[PDB]
Amino acid sequence: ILSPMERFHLKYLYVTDLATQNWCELQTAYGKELPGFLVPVTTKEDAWAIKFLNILLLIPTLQSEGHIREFPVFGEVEGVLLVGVIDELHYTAKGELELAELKTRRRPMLPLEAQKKKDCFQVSLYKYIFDAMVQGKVTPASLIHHTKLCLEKPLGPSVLRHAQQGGFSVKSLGDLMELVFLSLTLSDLPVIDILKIEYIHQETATVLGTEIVAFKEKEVRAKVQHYMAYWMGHREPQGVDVEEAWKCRTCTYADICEWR
DNA sequence: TTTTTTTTT
Ligand code: SF4
Repeated sequence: ILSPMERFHLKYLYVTDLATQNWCELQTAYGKELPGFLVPVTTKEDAWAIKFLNILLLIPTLQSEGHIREFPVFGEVEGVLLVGVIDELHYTAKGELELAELKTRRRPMLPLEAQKKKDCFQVSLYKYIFDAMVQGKVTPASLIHHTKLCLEKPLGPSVLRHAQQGGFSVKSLGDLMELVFLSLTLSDLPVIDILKIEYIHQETATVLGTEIVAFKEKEVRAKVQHYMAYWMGHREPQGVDVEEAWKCRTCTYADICEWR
């Protein structure tokens, strides 16, 4: 009678949350039900204000220096707000906007095909959200409705300090959101042309493989439509296929999972 | 709710 978002008290979701769902949807569900395993700010209007201030600083950096790291992304995807952080964004020598996702491994082994499908899906989500932000499909009203940010509340001295040191003078969280929308959509920010995953050995720094994700919008949209169907409560969570039963060996919830 | 990172007889 209650959806998983309501039962787990989740106002939105993380990008990796849907990536774990590609690994095993039921394992992601148990991770939210039983969490016992798995700038100074004590409020959510400031925490989102800091995220906005970083966006307003990384947009001009990317458009001049041509290389930024830790770029926040957010947006509503089939009824659920999705939040994430892109690791790297830079312009190639040819002029393409590339997304670099570095994945370090302790053992020099090639990544499993099951691991790469989870990783290919994660960066595709990053592009799915990024393309929507820079094209005007992510509005401040869309953010308020899902996060329940109170714009009437003033931002604390923690943020106004971090803002005046950056040269910008914030008055309200509302004025900050309107500049973020304008800067994202009116600064010639192109779509992401290349999605590149790289697997690196932690010690020897050996390249364990390079993945250039073949992005297909209709395929990506279809999967999150299916994945969000669980979170909104329109279907029951599903475990791994019988072929991937080796995942249940290293799963924390193997001794309570009735799928197994 | 500050997102994610990384798996493994
Ligand atoms: S035991 Fe297997 S099916 Fe059950 S949650 Fe873990 S990985 Fe998924």
